[PDB]
Amino acid sequence: VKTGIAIGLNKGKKVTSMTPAPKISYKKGAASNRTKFVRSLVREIAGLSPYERRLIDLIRNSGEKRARKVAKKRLGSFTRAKAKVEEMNNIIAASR
Amino acid sequence: GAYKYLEELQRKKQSDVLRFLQRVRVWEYRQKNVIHRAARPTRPDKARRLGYKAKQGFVIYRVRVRRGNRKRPVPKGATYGKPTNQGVNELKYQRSLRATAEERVGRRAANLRVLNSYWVNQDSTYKYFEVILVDPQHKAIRRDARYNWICDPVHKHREARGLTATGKKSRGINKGHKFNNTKAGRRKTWKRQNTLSLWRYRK
Amino acid sequence: GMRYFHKQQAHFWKPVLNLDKLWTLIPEDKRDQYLKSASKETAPVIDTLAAGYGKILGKGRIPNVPVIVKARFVSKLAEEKIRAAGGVVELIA
Amino acid sequence: EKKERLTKEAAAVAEGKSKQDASPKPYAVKYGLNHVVALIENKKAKLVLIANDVDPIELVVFLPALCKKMGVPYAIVKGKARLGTLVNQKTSAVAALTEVRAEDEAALAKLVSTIDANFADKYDEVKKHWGGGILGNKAQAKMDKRAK
Amino acid sequence: LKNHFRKHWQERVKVHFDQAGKKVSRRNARATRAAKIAPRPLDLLRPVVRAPTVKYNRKVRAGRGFTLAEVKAAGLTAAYARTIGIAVDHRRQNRNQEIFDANVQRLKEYQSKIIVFPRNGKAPEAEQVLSAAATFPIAQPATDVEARAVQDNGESAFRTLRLARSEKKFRGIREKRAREK
RNA sequence: GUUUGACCUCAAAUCAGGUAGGAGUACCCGCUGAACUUAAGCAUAUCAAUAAGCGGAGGAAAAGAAACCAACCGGGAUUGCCUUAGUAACGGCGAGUGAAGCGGCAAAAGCUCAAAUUUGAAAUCUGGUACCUUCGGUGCCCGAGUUGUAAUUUGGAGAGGG
RNA sequence: GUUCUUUGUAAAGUGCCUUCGAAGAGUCGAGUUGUUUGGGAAUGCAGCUCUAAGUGGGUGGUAAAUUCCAUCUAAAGCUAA
Repeated sequence: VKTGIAIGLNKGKKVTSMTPAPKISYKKGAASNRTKFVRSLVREIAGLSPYERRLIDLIRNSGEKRARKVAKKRLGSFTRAKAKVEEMNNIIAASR
Repeated sequence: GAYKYLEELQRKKQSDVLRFLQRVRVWEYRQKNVIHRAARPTRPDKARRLGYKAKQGFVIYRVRVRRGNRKRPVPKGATYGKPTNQGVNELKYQRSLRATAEERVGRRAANLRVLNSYWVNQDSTYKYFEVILVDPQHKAIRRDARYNWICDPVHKHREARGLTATGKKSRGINKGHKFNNTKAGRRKTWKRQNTLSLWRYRK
Repeated sequence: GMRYFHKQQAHFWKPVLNLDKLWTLIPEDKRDQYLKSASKETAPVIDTLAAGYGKILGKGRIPNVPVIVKARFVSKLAEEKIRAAGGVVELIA
Repeated sequence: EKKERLTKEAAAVAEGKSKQDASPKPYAVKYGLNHVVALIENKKAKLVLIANDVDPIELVVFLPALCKKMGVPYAIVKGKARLGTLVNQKTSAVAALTEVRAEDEAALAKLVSTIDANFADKYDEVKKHWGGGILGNKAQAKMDKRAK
Repeated sequence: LKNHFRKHWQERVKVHFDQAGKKVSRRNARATRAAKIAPRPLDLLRPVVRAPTVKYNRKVRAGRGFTLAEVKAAGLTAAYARTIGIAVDHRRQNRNQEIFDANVQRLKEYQSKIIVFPRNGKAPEAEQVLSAAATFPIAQPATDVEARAVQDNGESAFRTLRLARSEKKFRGIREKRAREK
């Protein structure tokens, strides 16, 4: 909430408020039941890629840190490496 | 629907089934010619979303393009100027191979208009694209108002002028502070702002 | 010196108005009556932002009449000089 | 048949007293790929036939696993033209059947049991066990002689 | 001290002799559009909106189009509004009740002032007005009255601004201290 | 049945009907790409993202209804003008180069597909042919098409059931 | 204006509840090379290699890690002044 001055943590002039509506191009990419089903089945068919096969071995042997590093290098970024390693951890904990 | 499964499966390119299919189809395409008519799309979902419709007047051409950098065809690699140009095998050809393929296919089929194109396969030597084309003399497309715009004459050699998606990307046409030098045309903006505007009553 | 990438001169828009003028913003019709009527219960409010002024400064003397000044920024001496006459400074955004 | 059904419908409904009672409930095969994949995931299908020969095999590679998961009796049939024959097309690439007359319910059930026992229960292992390690006859003779 | 004339600038020189003729052709185009559009204004009703950019937020200003919430509150639909002569902007969102009510009353006044002809026929003659912008001008809202009672409390706004600045500057340090607690 | 056919793929015809080329190229869309000159001589640099060369269109072209600007009490497709500004910034920090948001204005216009089972009825479409009131309509017959043609839906929303 | 045809009980708009709400991949993105830009620990493009996700993704003009926030919805398309 505003303060009514030109500086500070919450600066600016006070207007009443409105919460107009939730837009539908904000819940984009959210997982639907169809997407979940299709993607689970396609994983069951196609299986693993070679770097994923390496990752599942290296999490068991080497720990998650080497997995995060090599996944950051094979992919682009650490943000994606984290999620890939979490995916592989879940695959391992499920199949095992 | 099956197109969703096709999409999610074609995203998994390094799996065994897809690398097998790749290894077979690349050999087939390499035994065939460089440009050749495809009876049907290898990728119906991709063609469908790019604008193909399984009816008369929609055409698919498979095309092959050599890979690598651009070489300047001066005799004996000599440029006859300042040395700062660069090593000669390190030039990159701002237009993409997809655009090259589109333009060669449109030159072979000049009666058709190039709607779009998409990657199918590649090798060390060659890349492979499927190009979607339209017949504007066909009555089914002269009618059917969703595609009667391709029949107007401002859509001649879209691929040669850079109006397909790869052309827009290679020109750098998008909105933002990043595409400031090329948003309405690089040369247009250059001619606009390297221009001395002088009014009657001088400012 | 140091650098500033993507400088834009709207973050820095902050024109100044010394205390000496401070009644030009009141129209002439109204000015002389408010001067003679040094009423503390009823004083003329001066919006400086609508006039196009961000900060107020204290270069000179005003009379001892009350006045309500609305501004985003002020100086210590300006607030002092207005409070002397018996005017408050209301802050805005 | 559609034309005669339509003229009979117009004759009975437009002038007479009925709405859809003219043409009865029809029973037929379902033959569209998307339509059949949508019939599955609602579990209306009692039988599915999948052509072995399809251009883009990726159109159909997912179908057996999907039928298994949703609990459908599938079969892989030799010939898509053989399906086009029974559905008045040149090709179909699938065929399905979700309901039948009572006269044929028992035949359908026996056929599904036959298909299960002969196709799936015989080939349930096939998700493993790669194929295609065969050689030409000259290379085979070379290997044989080098072995012995 | 910096004159950019090392290029072939003499090729790219535009002199605006065409000023007057362009003005004339613009006027003629407006007249022809008016004849083609005869009973209607040549301008769509635009809303009032508050400008961004602190330099300009004091001012209110004319926008592109009304919101769908404003249109529904007024009590008609977007398509019918676009046919009636109202601009609509699907991407503007309403976070201010003042602006909301202002544009709602704008739409109400427009609806009351206009006269719509039926599709079938009559078409009574109406003596066009050319400027909805002039008919429904933008109004700067009134902040406060001219004169008012003084009320002083003794916190000296200078010190108030200084304390705001200081808490903004030293927020994070105190948070990390209370974390270490 | 070592027969008779269906499909797929690839061909042929002076097959029926159409279509591309070339010219012009002031303006427009891309590609490719110098040096003279100016910097002391000069490799960076500048001349210049220019000239020459190539491909491709129209009466305008291109762009265009946000994977935008912003940090405001928030604005709201694109294009062009005034201004922002010879500024922020770049540079042997030298010669020199060099934008953009905001604001005022001109003109104003919004929309479409894929991804959804019609599944109680491929409802869709080209061509051939006979008539007609012929920039087309009706009927009939080959065909395209279920490896998906119509209606319905496009994120601002929207659909199904009630 | 004046007739011709009322097409249709065929399409469209609107209120409340309920279950849903599919949204584009050798693509985004990252590394390197060349080129370009005012774009500065790298503005755009192209070539080679690597290669994703779905409460996700892009941007937020100082390179990273951590916690938040704001704003849009790409990789398909048409359109007068």
